[PDB]
Amino acid sequence: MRAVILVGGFGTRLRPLTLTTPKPLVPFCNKPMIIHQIEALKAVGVTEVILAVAYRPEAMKEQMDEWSRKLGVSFVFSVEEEPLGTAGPLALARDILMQDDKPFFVLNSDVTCTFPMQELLDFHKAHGGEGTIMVSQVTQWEKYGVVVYSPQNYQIERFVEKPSRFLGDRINAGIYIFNKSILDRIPPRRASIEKEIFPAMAAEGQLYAFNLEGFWMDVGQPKDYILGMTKFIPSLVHGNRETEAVEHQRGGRFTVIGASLIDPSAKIGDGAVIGPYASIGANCVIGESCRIDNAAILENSKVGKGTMVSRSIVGWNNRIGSWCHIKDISVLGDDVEVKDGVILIGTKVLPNKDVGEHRFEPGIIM
Amino acid sequence: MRAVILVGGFGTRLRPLTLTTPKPLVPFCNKPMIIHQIEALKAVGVTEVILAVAYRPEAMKEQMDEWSRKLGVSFVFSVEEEPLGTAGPLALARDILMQDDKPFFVLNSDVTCTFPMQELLDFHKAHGGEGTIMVSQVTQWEKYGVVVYSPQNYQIERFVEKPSRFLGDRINAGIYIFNKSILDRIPPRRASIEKEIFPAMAAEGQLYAFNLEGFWMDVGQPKDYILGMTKFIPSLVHGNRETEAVEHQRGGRFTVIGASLIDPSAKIGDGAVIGPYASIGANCVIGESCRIDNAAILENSKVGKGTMVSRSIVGWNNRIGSWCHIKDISVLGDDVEVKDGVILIGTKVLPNKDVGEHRFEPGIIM
Ligand SMILES: Nc1nc2c(ncn2[C@@H]2O[C@H](COP(=O)(O)OP(=O)(O)OP(=O)(O)O)[C@@H](O)[C@H]2O)c(=O)[nH]1
Ligand SMILES: Nc1nc2c(ncn2[C@@H]2O[C@H](COP(=O)(O)OP(=O)(O)OP(=O)(O)O)[C@@H](O)[C@H]2O)c(=O)[nH]1
Ligand SMILES: [Mg+2]
Ligand SMILES: [Mg+2]
Repeated sequence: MRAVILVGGFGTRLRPLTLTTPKPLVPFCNKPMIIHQIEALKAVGVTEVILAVAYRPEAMKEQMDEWSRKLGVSFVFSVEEEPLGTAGPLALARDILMQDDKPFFVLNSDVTCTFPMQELLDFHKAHGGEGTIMVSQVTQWEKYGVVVYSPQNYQIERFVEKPSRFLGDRINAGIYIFNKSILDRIPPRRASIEKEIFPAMAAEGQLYAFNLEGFWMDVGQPKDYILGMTKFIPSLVHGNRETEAVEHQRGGRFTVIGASLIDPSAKIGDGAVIGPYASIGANCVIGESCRIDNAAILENSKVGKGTMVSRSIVGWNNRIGSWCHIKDISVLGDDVEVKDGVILIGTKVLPNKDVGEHRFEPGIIM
Repeated sequence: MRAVILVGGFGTRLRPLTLTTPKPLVPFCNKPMIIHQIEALKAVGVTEVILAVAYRPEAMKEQMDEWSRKLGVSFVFSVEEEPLGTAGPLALARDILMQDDKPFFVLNSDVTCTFPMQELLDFHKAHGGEGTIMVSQVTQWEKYGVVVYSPQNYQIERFVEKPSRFLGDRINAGIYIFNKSILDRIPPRRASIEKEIFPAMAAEGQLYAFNLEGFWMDVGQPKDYILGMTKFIPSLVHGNRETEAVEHQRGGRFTVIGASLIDPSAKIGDGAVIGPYASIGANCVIGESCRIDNAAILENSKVGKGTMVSRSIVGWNNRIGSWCHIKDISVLGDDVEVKDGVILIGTKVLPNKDVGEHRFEPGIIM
């Protein structure tokens, strides 16, 4: 059995970070998102993964996906295309899917969860998609705006965008399983599985919902990125090698106030405070008395002594000043450098910039 | 004789347009900037041009520079590198320059002028650089911040940044001519010609200034892009095939208020008003009653009927609404689509966005 991961898309909401690498390859915790999904699929037993590459065709996806050497998994990489929407890549890859009898998985590269994939053995009871429209309970379904009306029969009546009445709380979770006959329904053109194929499947009564018991988060926005990190790190602390601690003696003496993820190659200064649900990338350097409250530090980033970055993301090769505060939901680009004493309250800095001025209001640094 | 054009750099000031293509390849009027410079160099008699390619090593610069088939000129493309500053590429290309007796040109991909290149035959009077630090008279030298003190002996005393006293009005013009011995001075590392090599040359007394009689503009910024286009189009109106008109009967019946540049393949509405110093790209479609006041329309961009874009730049594959107003200095990305009735007053929109809200103040749309 094989899977198909939608690895295209421009990453508009995660723009300051996706101007350098595609959205699937943006490191979540200490690994790319697609790597988490591929690890889950391999744990299931899927050996073949089909990547629908539109953004950065060969510059980034093919080169950086050397993980095929690891993980004992192989990627087809034969869905190179122009932008064909969410559903078009399946129409393009109908040939490589071979239209075999065995169903196939479909995933978005932006969803994080416990990945309960027992929907393979389960939900085979006469479904066009074996519980394909997997749904998660969110109390904020107004702003999410994609509500799935799943009854006890699991037959999807309709899809409602921003419904006024309390039709339901379940929302789409971005994980699907399809019988290959769906390849006949999808036309060879730009289309959206969410707004074209799925309403038709719901009308025909071949669309079935799957309830998600565990946590779920679509980490495709910086705020959702931070909150998904908070939800996810506690699950992964015992999974990996990264008292109230996860990595408490990596460099000198520093304090951890809960779950975190510090790479073995990262250097942490003396008296630093790596706070709860914080990620430190490889080869990263952290100053003496830094405070990484809820921040993600990516790759070869350097943070000076006394800096406090909280609920914020910093790019791959930053050089943060000494006594800075990067607060709120602030995202830094690939090679941003911040001078000492600069305060960034939820400001997004584009790659290859130098910041030397305080910004106390949310905004964008060109 | 051979030239070296510094085609690297991240294009930070032209960021909304340089997130898709490198700064040299950003179309100025109806051609890339580097193409204007290469045409001037070919008019000189220069056959070899060496491009210092750092940004987009092979994705854009090598593929898009198919102009080598045209123009009767050849480019070396042997300076692929990591970011080495403004002076380092010369050290890297020392080997391909062969250290021959003949001098060589140096140019930036951000400058537009009449290109007086008679500085080859002139200024040979015992100069390390034959009038290498070419200077132009600008009354706004304070904000430009690079003032060159050129006396009647043309020996550069010093370089002053934001001078309080009126030392001089001449500023750097970005065109240089060096004897190959300078390759010994430049170290094989990241350096800047403007802030490392040039002060040393001025102190040594081997730096000579060349005055620029004609117009000049560093068009690396959208405001400077628009103003330099205004300065430049009157020079090029008679040069190319694009009463008080330049292209007055291309599509239907429309009015031209002055100099402009309308590509032969562009269809220009019916009753539209293509204003003074306006550029319309190839395959572009213009609505019935548009007002292209001082705007540049790039490539396959479509503009609806009644839209008024003034002193603004639209991207390559835009789809502008019908009754919009894109005023002030506004820059649109590669694939921005604007809904009908939207007003953008000097707002920079990143590529692959959809604009549906009025923005009456300068800002950035992520
Ligand atoms: N292959 C491919 N996948 C896509 C495309 N557009 C979206 N996707 C997938 O859809 C999921 C989420 O969409 P993204 O493109 O990441 O998010 P976005 O950039 O805000 O754009 P949309 O969600 O499409 O409005 C991700 O799995 C994407 O990989 C596309 O044009 N081609
Ligand atoms: N090869 C190369 N050329 C550069 C580099 N940086 C600047 N240049 C050249 O210097 C000129 C103007 O600089 P740009 O980089 O375009 O402008 P910018 O992006 O605002 O950055 P700076 O002017 O360098 O501060 C252009 O000719 C560039 O090609 C570089 O790192 N490598
Ligand atoms: Mg998403
Ligand atoms: Mg410039």
